[PDB]
Amino acid sequence: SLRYSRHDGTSCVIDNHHLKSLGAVLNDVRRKKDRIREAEYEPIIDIADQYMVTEDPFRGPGKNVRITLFKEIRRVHPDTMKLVCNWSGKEFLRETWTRFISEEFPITTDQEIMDLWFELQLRPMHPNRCYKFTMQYALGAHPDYVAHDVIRQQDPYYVGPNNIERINLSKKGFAFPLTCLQSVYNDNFERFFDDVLWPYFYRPLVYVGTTSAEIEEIMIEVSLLFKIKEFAPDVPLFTGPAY
Amino acid sequence: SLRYSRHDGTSCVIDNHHLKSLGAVLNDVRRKKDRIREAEYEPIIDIADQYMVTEDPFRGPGKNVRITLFKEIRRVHPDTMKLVCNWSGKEFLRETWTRFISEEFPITTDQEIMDLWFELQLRPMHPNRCYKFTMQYALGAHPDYVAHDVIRQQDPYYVGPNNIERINLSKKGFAFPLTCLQSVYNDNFERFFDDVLWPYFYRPLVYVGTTSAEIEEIMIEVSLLFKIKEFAPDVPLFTGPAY
Amino acid sequence: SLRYSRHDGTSCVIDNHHLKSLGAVLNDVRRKKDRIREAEYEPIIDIADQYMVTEDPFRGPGKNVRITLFKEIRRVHPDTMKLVCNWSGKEFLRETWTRFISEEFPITTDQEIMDLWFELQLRPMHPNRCYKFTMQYALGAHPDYVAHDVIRQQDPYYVGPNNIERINLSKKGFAFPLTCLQSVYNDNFERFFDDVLWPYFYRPLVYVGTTSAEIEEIMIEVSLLFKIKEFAPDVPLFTGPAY
Amino acid sequence: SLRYSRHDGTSCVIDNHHLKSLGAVLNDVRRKKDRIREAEYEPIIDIADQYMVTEDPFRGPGKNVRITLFKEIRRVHPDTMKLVCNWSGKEFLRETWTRFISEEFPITTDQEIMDLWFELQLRPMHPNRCYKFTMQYALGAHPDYVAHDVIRQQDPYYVGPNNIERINLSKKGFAFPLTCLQSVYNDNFERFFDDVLWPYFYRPLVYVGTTSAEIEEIMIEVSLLFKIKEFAPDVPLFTGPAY
Amino acid sequence: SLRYSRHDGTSCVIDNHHLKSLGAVLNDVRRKKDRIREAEYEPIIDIADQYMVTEDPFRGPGKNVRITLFKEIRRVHPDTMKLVCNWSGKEFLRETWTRFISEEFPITTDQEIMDLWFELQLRPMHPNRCYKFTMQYALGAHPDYVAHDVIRQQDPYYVGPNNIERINLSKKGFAFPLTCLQSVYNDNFERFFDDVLWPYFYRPLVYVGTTSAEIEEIMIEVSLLFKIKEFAPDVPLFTGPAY
Amino acid sequence: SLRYSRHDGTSCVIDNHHLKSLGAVLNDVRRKKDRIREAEYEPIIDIADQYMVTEDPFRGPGKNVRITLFKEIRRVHPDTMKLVCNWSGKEFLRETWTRFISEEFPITTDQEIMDLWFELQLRPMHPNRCYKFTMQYALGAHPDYVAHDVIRQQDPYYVGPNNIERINLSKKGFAFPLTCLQSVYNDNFERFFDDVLWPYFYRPLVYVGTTSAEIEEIMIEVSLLFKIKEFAPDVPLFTGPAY
Amino acid sequence: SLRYSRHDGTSCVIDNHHLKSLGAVLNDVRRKKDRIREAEYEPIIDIADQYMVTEDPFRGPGKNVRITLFKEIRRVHPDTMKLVCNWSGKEFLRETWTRFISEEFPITTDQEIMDLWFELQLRPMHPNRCYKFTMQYALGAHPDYVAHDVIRQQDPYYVGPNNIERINLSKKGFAFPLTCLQSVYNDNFERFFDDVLWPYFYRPLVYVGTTSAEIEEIMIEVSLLFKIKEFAPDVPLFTGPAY
Amino acid sequence: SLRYSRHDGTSCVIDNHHLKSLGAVLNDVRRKKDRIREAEYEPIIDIADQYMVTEDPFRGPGKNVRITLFKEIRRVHPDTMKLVCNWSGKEFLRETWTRFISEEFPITTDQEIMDLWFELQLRPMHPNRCYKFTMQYALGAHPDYVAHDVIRQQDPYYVGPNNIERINLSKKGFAFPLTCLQSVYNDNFERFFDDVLWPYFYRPLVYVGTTSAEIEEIMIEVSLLFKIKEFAPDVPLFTGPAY
Repeated sequence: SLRYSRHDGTSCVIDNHHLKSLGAVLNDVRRKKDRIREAEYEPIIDIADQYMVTEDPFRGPGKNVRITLFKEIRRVHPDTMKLVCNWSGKEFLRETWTRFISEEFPITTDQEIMDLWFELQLRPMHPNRCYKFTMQYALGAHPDYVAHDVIRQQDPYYVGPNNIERINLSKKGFAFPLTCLQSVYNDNFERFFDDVLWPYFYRPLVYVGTTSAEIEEIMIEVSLLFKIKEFAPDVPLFTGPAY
Repeated sequence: SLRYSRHDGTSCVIDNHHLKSLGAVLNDVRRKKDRIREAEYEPIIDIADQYMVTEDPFRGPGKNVRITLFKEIRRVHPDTMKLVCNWSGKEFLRETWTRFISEEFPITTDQEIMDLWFELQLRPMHPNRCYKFTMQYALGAHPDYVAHDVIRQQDPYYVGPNNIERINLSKKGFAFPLTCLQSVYNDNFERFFDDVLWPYFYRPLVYVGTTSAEIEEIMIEVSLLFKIKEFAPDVPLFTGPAY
Repeated sequence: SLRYSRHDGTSCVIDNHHLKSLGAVLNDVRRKKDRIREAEYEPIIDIADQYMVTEDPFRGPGKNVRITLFKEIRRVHPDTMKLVCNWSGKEFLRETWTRFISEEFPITTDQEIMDLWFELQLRPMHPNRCYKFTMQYALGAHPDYVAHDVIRQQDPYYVGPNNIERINLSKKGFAFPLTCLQSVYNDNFERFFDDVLWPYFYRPLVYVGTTSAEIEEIMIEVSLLFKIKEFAPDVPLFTGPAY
Repeated sequence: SLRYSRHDGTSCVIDNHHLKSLGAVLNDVRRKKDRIREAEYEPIIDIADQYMVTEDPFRGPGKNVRITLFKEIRRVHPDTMKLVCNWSGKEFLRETWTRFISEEFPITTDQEIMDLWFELQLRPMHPNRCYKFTMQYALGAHPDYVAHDVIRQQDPYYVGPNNIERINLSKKGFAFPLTCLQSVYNDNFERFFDDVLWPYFYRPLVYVGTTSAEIEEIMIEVSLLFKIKEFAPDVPLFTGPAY
Repeated sequence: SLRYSRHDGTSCVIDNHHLKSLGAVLNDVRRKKDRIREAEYEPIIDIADQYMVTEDPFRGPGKNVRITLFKEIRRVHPDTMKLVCNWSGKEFLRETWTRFISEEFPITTDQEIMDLWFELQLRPMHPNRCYKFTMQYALGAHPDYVAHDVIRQQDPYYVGPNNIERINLSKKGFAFPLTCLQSVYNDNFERFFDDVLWPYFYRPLVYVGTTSAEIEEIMIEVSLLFKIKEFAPDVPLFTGPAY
Repeated sequence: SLRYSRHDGTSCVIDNHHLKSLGAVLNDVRRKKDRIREAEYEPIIDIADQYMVTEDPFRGPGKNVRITLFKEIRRVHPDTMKLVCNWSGKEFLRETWTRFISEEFPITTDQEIMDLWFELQLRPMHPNRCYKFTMQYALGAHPDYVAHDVIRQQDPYYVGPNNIERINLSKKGFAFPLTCLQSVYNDNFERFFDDVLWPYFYRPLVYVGTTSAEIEEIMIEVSLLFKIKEFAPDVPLFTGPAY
Repeated sequence: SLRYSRHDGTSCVIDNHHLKSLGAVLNDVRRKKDRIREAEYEPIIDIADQYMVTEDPFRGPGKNVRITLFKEIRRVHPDTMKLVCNWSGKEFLRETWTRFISEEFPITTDQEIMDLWFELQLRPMHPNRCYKFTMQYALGAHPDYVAHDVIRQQDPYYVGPNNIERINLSKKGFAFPLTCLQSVYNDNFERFFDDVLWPYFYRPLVYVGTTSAEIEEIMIEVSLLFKIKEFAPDVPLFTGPAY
Repeated sequence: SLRYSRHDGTSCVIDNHHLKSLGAVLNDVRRKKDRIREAEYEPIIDIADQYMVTEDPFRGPGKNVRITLFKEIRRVHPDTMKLVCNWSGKEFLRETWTRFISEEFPITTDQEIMDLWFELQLRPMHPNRCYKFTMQYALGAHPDYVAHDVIRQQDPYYVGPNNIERINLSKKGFAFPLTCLQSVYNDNFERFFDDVLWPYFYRPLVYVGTTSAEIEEIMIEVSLLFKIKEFAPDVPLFTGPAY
């Protein structure tokens, strides 16, 4: 924005006397003002600094890897929600492992998956409508429990302003293809699945509805968002043999 | 600040008639004003009260015990970060246990460690520089994984305004010398280490860099910060024998 | 007005960390602000506190007893005032004593008359007029001095905004039916009148006019307003015999 | 406060040309502004100057002489008031005369007592309470009238913000040890008492209560405050013989 | 000021449709605004209306009659005050009676003296000085008490902003030439003086000083200001014989 | 709103001195302020008063008589408009005359129809939609010209904020059942129709559309709104015979 | 402007109590406010007081003597400037000396010419035009150098807002008829010219143009403005012989 | 002033999530605001930067050496000015050379006198006066011209706000003891005086007066203020012999 930075004005010397730009001097007076004011607000900011806010995970540290999974259209009656996905725990693990590993290999750097998120992105399929989205979910159940395809709305999560909701899938329940800080090793889905303690228990069961008083047609995009921190050494890549 | 509290002014009685300080009365009128305004803002505050902020852990409940561990100087190239510590899990446990227990004994009260934090405090070693600090970390890896001494910066954590970063070391991974609410018992490092399930896996591997476009020389102080709540009974300490 | 008092918001604890309502915290910051401001105004209020205002006698201490005396209509020419009352001192004393004592007995508590006021309450007898009221008075004269029924206006008292004027009748000149703090005794008008030193000298002679440039028809209500302080003991009233 | 008074800036002369400090000139422009504003507010101040306020007697003319009399603790039930003092008129006169004359002699200058005040100063005897004080009084009664020790609250005086109430004791009723502008003469209590017309009638009977809904314990300090104007000649005091 | 009163704008009719001046309509909208604001301030004004101010006696009811008495120059040392007048009570009564009656006769209307004021008006006798005036007074003393010509300043009255001070001389102490509401009768000074109970006791003894740190030369004008209410009947004055 | 009108505060008289409520006096000062401001804005309002606005016909002079005619549902494609009515001039005249005369008789007072309006009132038939209405019209055509049932939108009238549009039907083209100021006479439709010069030419042909990008279902209410001024004499209605 | 100076309001004394005008007291509170503000701005003014501005020579010290020389009309094409004067150095000296000495004699006081200015005053010769003036000049050249009558505009001086430009003619180059502080002596042009070292070199060559995009007709007034300081003794002028 | 610099607040990491102080974040939002504002004011500052102000010579570059010369009291009539100094040119040169050289030797560094100022510092000799100072001067005259001791005021210089005036004495007229950048050489007054071309012509003749309408007594301090720039090499001073 600023096109002079804060280097407005100049100085010169005439018969030993120093002259300085008038606008520069008026800025110095205004800046002294502004800072008498910052000194008066400092004790107020100290009361506010008793508390803290959380940095947005997707604008904050680590990189974002969006592994889109599928798209789906649902028509949802007012005051109800429709089920988005009904996979078994095994089918959820197969999609998690296969889609991430196929998209990311070759994984050429040491890295760690910080977090795994279930991302629900929603959009209207008609123009000139006014309503917002709602969501409800569960993450585990008996493997012979089959979720109802449609439920009534009861104290749901209200989807945020950009019509995206992201649900953290904790490493406590959900298995990650890269556990800690590591290099990749030779791996395959059967190895991965065998080493999961409860493969059939954990699976996201997610419902979507609206705040509309009429039926609305919704386009849904479902993704898994991986937050990743890489440890790339500050070294060259050479064609072999090196040196 | 206020040197009359809110007890400005006085009253007196002359021929049955009550007189009151003019400034006191003007304050009563201004205070009625101010409160007609607080009643107009109440519904607005109710929308804000749908949400909550988190109290700063180090200004909030529990006491702070800073067990400083070591100091170190690093010279860091632009867009890179240098490794601060490379201990094995055993060496990290030995420093954790030995430095806390040696500093704190005698532990004369029942107490609980609420949280253990890794504290990185940073300062410039040259004057007249302008830049900020960055950080990256991992908490676990294969015990024969040795971390790169220098990495490239990729979506790092930006260190906060006072140049301190504090990383929570969860009781899920890291072993505490005082587990729950307890008295101390006879203990030693070999007892402690034996009872840790994965002593060689968990260890903080922490990197520091800057936002500078030149190399900068940084002084680092590394500490473990223990948050502790004590349960001291409301009773006298007597010289023996009591009574 | 305020429906949460100042108890907006709440707190809760999650993994040792304390959360507090956002609106509550923003109020704490605004309240710190407001008080940095009250500390800056304190020296100003101290200059104002060199002076004092008088509490309104009729909204202030003591109770009000309005002994209405009579009503009267007067039609008043512009720039003139008409006489409201022309009693002798004896007739004024007879109305004062008889109307107060008849209205108030039984006087069952120890009490003192703080002040006696002559109250002139005025109202227009036509709608869609715009003007204000004026007043003039005297409190004593030769007993064979008969007041002019109509006078010209000359530097009058301007009646206050609610069209009531109240003139203090000092105990220095006017005789009260209850002198000091006392119980009632057996009494009668002839006893009272005999003990007044100058019964025929003191009598309110009160004139009313307007600021109108046309003749106006005015309804007048004249009352005596007694300000009284009671000393009722904190004790039961029992049916006899007690206990 | 101001550390340059209003003498900020300076002037100098260069080749016949006069230079003046920029901040001084900007102040001259701001002061011209401010005064165009005072000229616009003058007609408004003229409407306010139709009325007057009273100077605080204790911050205003004459000196204050606080003759403290006694201290007392009272425990007061809600909606009631307890009697502070129950002296006869003689005992009140003995304390007035004896305490003032003993405290003030030698009275070495011509002087006049402007006013005599009864001062009630009140303080809580418990912390963490919130309430205000109330007062009621009478100044005269039959000498065989003994005041109730406790009364119910009925339209009391509300004590001012600094928890002091001061009641004027008029020279009309209460006898002063120094009547007019005078030198002292030889005097004694029996001379003083004999020359009082109604020694047994006038005595302050003062009650204190609170606005609390619980019983409160109150510490009371009672004083007589004399306002005095002295006429000290502008002359030396010499050791005798003079000159 | 306003040259259209509040009758700005007009209306006209075109094809049944009513047109109105745009500025008039914008005033109606602004006036609706202003009054939503007066309704919001009404409860605040109700807190202020617990108290009252006193109308300036000299701008308020009754007419002013300034009987100037004398002029005098005094040179006053810093921190001192010089005596303005030293009359006996008789000489003060002779000037009061003679100067008022000579100035006012013929007194052709029924009237009452509301108040008698001692007026001290002060002015500097040098230009380019900056200081304010002070005052002290007594109203009675032993007739063989002669006031000190110069006293030290001790908690004086500070003279008001227009350099005039006016001291009320109560009818309690000072004798008025017209007592109550009356016509004049034949009278003379010897009649008046004989009927005064204490002619030699009451006399104003008034001192003037400054807030200057140097000697200042002051011109003093002393007056008696009579506040008078007249009762002139609304009748013609005819040349005799009438009708 | 205001519960004291502008009669806040009061006045009283104490020892000749006039006291007035403090809030009343502060209002007088604020009102002087406000009016110094109205005098400063007067020249600005005079520039605005060069122009005029038109009073809303339906909130302004004359009474409203809404003769509702019919209801209709239309489903309208985006960027198009559908025809609301397609009557011949005769059928429009028959509905105008018959519906007004049947609704209004007995017409017991002298009166005049000021204006006749075609009123189109529109409402959505689905919730949670966002769009506005548009309109287009013609008032005359060849009698064998049949209007297109659907047209494309081209610079339409945008319907006002409350979704009502009212089109004036001038007496120049459209025949009114009551011409001038008159009493009713015996009349019938055939008399009325015969006296219309061009009965088949003038007829409202009105189209409705939206600003939506999807098809919308609209409920339409069509009315004729008569603006009428009555001349009712200020006289009694008596049962016959009168007197 | 202010018609009470700052002496608004007054004071008076009633029963020892001091009353003061309400508007005066509100001014004292506002003035305390204003000065808490001047104390807060003082450090800001101190930053501004690092710099200085120059007093306008013609509104500042010394008196102005405008020796008008000639008038001239020029018609100037856009982006060009026309020569105002083309005198030799001798002719410029003859006009300088002759016009000043003829206008000013008798020079009856000791005085010094502080500065000599060349004044160019410009005005349009047509109404309803909008443009500003420009100027360019030289002060010396070879005596056989004849200036171009018309030049193109190239980075000119923009004439100030009142259409006057004043060019200082330094005593370094231009000869003054009064050198230092002196009395006049007998003198003549030939004496003056002989004592000038370089009479033919220094001469003002001044051009005028506009910022118009059309030809403009300009009236020019050229003057020499002398700034003079006089040393008139504080003594009488007597008719001879004195005393 | 600011006690946290701009390092308010901190950061910490909990389960990969970054927390930051709330007050720090609110400052970041306010600082973004403030700078959107600085970008909006930049084009305005560019218009102001067409012009320049002069740095105060005495707060600016070079050091100040105040060689006080003498003190003097003058009593000055209104509208007049009195002569402060009347030295010949030789006596002025003797004081200039002798007082500077005696005060400054040993002059141990290479240096240059930038400017020589005549400093007039003025103070009142009475308190409680209000007026400002004026000045007039000349710098040269015939050596047998003796200045009038008192002159009338005519367009004087108004002394600046701190009652100091400083007149630049140009190197063009006045001889400096150190001409250019130099070391000192052996020198004496007779050498200095001989090398001055016009020793008897140049001498400051300075007058002081006031804006008072009365005579005022003024204390005057006269100084010569030398502005000096030194060229001290960055080298040690050793005791001899060095090394």
